Amino acid sequence: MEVLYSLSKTLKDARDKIVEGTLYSNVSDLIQQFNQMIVTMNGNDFQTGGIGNLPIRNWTFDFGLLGTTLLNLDANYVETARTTIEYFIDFIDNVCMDEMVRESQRNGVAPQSEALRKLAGIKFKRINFNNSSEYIENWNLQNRRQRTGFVFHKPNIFPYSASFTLNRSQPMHDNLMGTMWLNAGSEIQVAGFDYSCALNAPANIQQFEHIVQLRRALTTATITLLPDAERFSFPRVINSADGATTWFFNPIILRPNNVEVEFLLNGQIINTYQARFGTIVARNFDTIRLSFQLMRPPNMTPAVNALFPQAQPFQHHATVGLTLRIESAVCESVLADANETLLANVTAVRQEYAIPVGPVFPPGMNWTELITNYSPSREDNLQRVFTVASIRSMLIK
Amino acid sequence: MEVLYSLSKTLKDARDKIVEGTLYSNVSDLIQQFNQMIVTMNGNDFQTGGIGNLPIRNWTFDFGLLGTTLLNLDANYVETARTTIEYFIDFIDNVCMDEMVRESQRNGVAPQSEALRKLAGIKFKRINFNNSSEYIENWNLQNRRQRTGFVFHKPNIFPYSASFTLNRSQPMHDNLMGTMWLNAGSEIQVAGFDYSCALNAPANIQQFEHIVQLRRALTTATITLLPDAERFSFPRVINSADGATTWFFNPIILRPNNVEVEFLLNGQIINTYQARFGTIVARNFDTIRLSFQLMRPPNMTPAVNALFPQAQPFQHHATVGLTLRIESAVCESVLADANETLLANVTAVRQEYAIPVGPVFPPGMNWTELITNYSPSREDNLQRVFTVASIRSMLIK
Amino acid sequence: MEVLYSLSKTLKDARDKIVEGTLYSNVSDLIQQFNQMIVTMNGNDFQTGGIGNLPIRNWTFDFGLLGTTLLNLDANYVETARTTIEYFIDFIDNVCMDEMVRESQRNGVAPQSEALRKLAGIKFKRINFNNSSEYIENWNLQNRRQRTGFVFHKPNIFPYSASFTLNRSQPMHDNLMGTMWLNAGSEIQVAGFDYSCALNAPANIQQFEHIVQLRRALTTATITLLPDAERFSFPRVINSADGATTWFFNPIILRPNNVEVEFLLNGQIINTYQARFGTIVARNFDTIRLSFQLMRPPNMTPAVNALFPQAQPFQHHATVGLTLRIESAVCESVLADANETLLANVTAVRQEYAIPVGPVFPPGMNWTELITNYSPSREDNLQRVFTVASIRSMLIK
Amino acid sequence: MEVLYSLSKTLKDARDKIVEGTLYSNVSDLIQQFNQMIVTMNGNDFQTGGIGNLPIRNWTFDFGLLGTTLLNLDANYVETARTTIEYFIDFIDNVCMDEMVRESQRNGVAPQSEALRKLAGIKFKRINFNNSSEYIENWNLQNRRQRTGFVFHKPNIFPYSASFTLNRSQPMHDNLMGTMWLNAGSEIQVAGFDYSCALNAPANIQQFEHIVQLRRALTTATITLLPDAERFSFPRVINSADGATTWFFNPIILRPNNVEVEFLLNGQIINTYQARFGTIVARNFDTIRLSFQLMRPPNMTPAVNALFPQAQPFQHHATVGLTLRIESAVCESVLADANETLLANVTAVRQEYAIPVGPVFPPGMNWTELITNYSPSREDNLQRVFTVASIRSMLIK
Amino acid sequence: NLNDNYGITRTEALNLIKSNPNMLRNFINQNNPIIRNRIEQLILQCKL
Repeated sequence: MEVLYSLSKTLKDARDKIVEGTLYSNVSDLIQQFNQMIVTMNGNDFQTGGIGNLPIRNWTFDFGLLGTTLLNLDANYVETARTTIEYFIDFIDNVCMDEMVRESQRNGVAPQSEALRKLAGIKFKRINFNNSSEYIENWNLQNRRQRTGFVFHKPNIFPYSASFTLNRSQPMHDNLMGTMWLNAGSEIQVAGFDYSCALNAPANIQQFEHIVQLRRALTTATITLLPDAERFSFPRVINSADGATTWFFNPIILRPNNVEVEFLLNGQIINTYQARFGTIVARNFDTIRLSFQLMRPPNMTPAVNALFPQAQPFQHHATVGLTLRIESAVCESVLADANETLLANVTAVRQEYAIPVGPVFPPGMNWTELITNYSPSREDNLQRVFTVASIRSMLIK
Repeated sequence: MEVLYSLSKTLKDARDKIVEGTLYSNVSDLIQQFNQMIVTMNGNDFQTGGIGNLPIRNWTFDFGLLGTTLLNLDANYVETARTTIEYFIDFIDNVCMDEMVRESQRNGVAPQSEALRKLAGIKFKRINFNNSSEYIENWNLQNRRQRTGFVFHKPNIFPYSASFTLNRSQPMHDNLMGTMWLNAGSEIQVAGFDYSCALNAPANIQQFEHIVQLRRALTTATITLLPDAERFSFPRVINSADGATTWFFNPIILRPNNVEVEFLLNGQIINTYQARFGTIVARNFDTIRLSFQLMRPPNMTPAVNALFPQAQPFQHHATVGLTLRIESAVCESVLADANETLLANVTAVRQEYAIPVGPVFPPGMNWTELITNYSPSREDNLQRVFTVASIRSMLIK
Repeated sequence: MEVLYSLSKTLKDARDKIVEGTLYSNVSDLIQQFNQMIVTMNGNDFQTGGIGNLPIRNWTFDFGLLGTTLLNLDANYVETARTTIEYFIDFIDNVCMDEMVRESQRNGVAPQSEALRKLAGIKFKRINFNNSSEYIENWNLQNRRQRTGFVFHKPNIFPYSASFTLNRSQPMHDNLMGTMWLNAGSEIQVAGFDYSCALNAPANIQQFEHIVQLRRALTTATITLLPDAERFSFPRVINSADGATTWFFNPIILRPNNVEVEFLLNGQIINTYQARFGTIVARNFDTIRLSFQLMRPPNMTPAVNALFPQAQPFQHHATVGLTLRIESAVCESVLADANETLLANVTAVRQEYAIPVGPVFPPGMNWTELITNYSPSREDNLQRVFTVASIRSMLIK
Repeated sequence: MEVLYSLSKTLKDARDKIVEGTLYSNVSDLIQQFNQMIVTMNGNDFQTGGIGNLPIRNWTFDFGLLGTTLLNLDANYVETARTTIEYFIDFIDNVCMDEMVRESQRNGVAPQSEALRKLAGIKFKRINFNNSSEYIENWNLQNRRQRTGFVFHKPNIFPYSASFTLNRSQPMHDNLMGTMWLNAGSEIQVAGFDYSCALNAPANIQQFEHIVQLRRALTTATITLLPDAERFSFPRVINSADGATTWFFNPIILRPNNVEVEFLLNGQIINTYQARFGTIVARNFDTIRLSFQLMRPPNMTPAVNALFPQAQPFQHHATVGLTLRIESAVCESVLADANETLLANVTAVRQEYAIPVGPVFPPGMNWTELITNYSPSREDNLQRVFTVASIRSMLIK
Repeated sequence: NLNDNYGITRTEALNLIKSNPNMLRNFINQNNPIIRNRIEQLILQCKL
């Protein structure tokens, strides 16, 4: 697999550096690398495909070396190099495509794709050129077992989940109290709502708490925290928990007061922020506690007084909310993002050829079900396929 | 780790073959391989332990080679040998304990316990003696990955589970119908029952079914299928499913007629045996679907007639049972047995030193919980510790 | 067949002993044997299959000898070893399957499977390596008789037969007396019942006797004898002898008094035990005579007196039972066990390919019918296929 | 006796390895060993038998050595080798029988059967070949001061005993409380019972306890623990303890709540498991202490209420049980098994020739009374006869 | 069950799949237990 990445790297460098008019001084080491690669790959026969509708393809390499005599590259050199390079790029593209479509319940990180298995032998170890990209670097580290880190922008650590709990319920759903939340992508939108606006609560302060469990610990994460959760701040009709009836939610957005966010790693306090909105940092954390309070206003103009009575109906429904974006983070295990395209590449390659639903992944490689159960076997296989997709992106888009 | 097995094998052969009076032709090759072990283990210092109560101990190797000129072993030869082999066996035993106790979640197959990590190095490749034991050769096949197979006498594949389902129920629990089963070790005892004796069932036939999902598919298994499950053939009182009340039932055992046993592999009907008791065999199966019927007896002696009335009371309750013993099987993944002492050795080594609960294994290695959820990382760690326990049991019984 | 076993043994020992870094002194003899195997099999053509769905295949051998100028084996040696040994293992697997799927009513010992028949020539005796396994050793001894014996753990020598006889009976089945039994696998469970509790028997003692006729003599057997046949100690309703009606059965378990167990060979008593339970032995026995008695208890507490009246009704029926497990034994002929998977392998190989039922074995290798009718031709064919499966299991699992 | 195991080892190896067509390199060292054995045994008059019905036999050896000038074994070679090997096998058989049929109160590990004394002589130490089998391995390790171990599958540690202790009784036997138990083989089956269903018990929870006292310690034992001991879950008519009257027993089986199992070595709690059925482990234990509670169900359907009244009659007796099977264990002292066949072998050899009842073993070698009192001298003699039985079984079956 | 235990030819298997009375009656004439048991099961299912 390191050899596969080296193949992709040398092909990309060849296609970017063997161009008309460039000096040999700029491509001498590249020509040496490419010649070593040619000498190694000559006289071999790889087979690729045979899973799903990805077609069988046989690759045979008999390509002559590249010249090492010209002071300054000219045309003909470029066309010879190119007629080699297109064949090699097609080979590597098909190898990566066939690798991304195979799983393994046991020994995930090891290669699949008998072509790639052959590449993983002792013969092809002389192709090792450079291991510079983030994914190959972390792959090398894990094989060299030690700390790994993937930096993400908007990591979708949070499986999609829209749901609510009620700490006070009636069959008529006239006087409720509780919390609602949407975790999605890198967003937590939580809203604590009371219909009585904390009439009988201790000191007219109603406490709300929401615990979110990341499936993998994030690290050095910039998080933007704002009040007034948007999605739960307008009229709504929500079905009851069992789905029998439906109830009405008619917000009036009080301030969230003395809020408190705790970022926790393995059940202990790692960071705490009280009444501190804007940009914050979570040093290293695996769970989030968002604890806030709906505090009744003691002073009211007649408008607010009419809004919040002491009586039975409770027409308008007090609530507060928090919005929490993970703008960026660092994770030890590979995850999908909004910047990278690796999940898109792997999912597209599976969908294009209609691979049968495999042993380990969920059907369709949907990220919500993939991440809600993110077992170590899935993590191994996911790192493998993501690394292969990143290798492929060096040549094919 | 193959190096560790080779060390165990060569030390065992030294303990066995190097005995007073034996011909030197019997042990020439063994002595040569022993000298290779000594010389290749010279100078390399090892550290073992430091987890739980297992004490940190340091090993250093500076030993002289066993003589070769002697044409017949005598007291001096064997006693110098035994002085060396005692220390070597102690080292191997501590390494095996240490690798048992430690655990990992990613890359479970690879070694832990830096003693074994260093042994996996390339310098210690010249100790590889031969890999003949079933566990070590399955390990070698997995490393060289191919189709591994373990022959298990009475595997405890089934999680412990005693329970029931009521397809007809009411708070008086006076007229019930349903199934009730025990799965334990290698035994499935399943009994369907009905209080009305299929009075109002169509054709006086009450169908019963039971689906038992193994976690790993057993290959070439021999199964003893008998009627009239024992544990569900005596009168007993059972707590309700809710756990509020308790209901009594008084079995009358009946012939289970047109019984069928299907053996499935991912919804793939692989074997079917209809009305055939005694020993049977399954080629390959991951689920067992038992089915049977309670047929009301069309002709009735007055005793049985009074026993089964058409009115409501139903003071005796008709039942039909089945008993399924997996006497032997072949499984790709490692499992505990009634014939093997690997789980016991690993658990004893963990308990004797009171290792803290790992990130992977369940607390105390309770087999029921370990096998209820038997994910591939857990399987990999289980195979590693089982193979280390085979290596240890070769010497320290 | 000795040649076939020698092939399997040398391939197994090659796969095990020829590993990286092993001294050539460890494997010199094995390499010599392997080279003899190569030279003997070289320049030949075998054909395997053509029955059922087992498809025809053709094997051709042109392999080079393994090197010998190496003091310590390295990786590049084991790769040539792979390329040879994998092909050889596949060839052996298909030969063994082909031999298992065939039959012959006459001269069944001589090999079927023209591939194996060719292997049984004169050019291939030079491959004979060593016949260490129990099955191959007994094959040699039987083919030139010395006294032989396979040691079996819990051998299923009985055929599955559960039934009952009534020494006394009525059309209304109010007052019965007789015996019931279940012989299954290595378990005999026999319960003699009397509905009058031996009220009118001579001296209030009723005598029960059960005869079990082994299909083949067992030697040095270990037998666990206990009282209280489990299967016949709960209420039942049983279809009558004619099948017209069903009769109720309601045990009350008295102990069996002066129980005698006689192990006989060819009509003469070899062993006899009286009131002995727990483990016992049977030297060399072909039949078991279990005699026991139902003695009406002289002194009777009010409860038991209420149980047993002197009038006809007899709501409760006295019974006394025995259980008998042949834990292990030694049989001159071959039988299935609970520790060995030979029968499972044979049946699975026949089932996967759907072989037409041949002259000798019953449909689907039904072990119950096969042991019920165990004529010498059937025995010889069974021994052949079992030893072939033993050979196959050394390499394929 | 090491010499005897050496003779048996080399003779089994000769019957195996020396066959037609084998290379001479396959058997060079074995032929050297055989020649050494022949030269040492030539011109030595041995005598065997002379006890019971074992006939006196005289053995003399003048045999030629096995030749070597060939380069691949042929038919004639194996003919002469067979002529020698059959005689030697007969000699070993007779020596083993003679040694098994003897005993000694003083110095039971020393060899009886003067042939074996002569073998123990200084001259014959030249024959000592190797010590590979488990039994001879343990024999050497205990002849020296080391720790031995025998792995057993279902060891019959328990001497057979079925009985009961009544903690409350009276002549009508209409209100009893106590426990019944059957220890047999590797099974414990203990059922506590109470006729009042813990009506008057303190907090309606009757505590039953049963302590089982092994005769020898066990190590790393897998134990299948299940509830609802089967064989005491159905009506019985049990004689009184003294044997005067007979009392009726009529179970209704509850569940044993808060079961606790303590495995104790020397009276200290080595292991403890609470309410954890299924497979468990005991790393070291000389006693097993089971303690379970019959709790009267607080809530109750009318049917169970009818079963259990507050008054005296008590026509149904509430019972709770536990089954505990030692599936596979390890012990420092030899025992009989379900797997091994040494007790049967020695007993058969003794009673075939009708050896007189000796001083140390019981009459007829019944395991129950052999293990009910298992003194050190009896242990030594049992170990000697068992190892010699293994020596015999290496050849003769 | 029937194909696995009693090895059947392509023609007989295809006709049994097609529910051909010719091969069904042929098998009952052979009197094999699997078919006998199934036909008896159906006749029992006709109990009303």
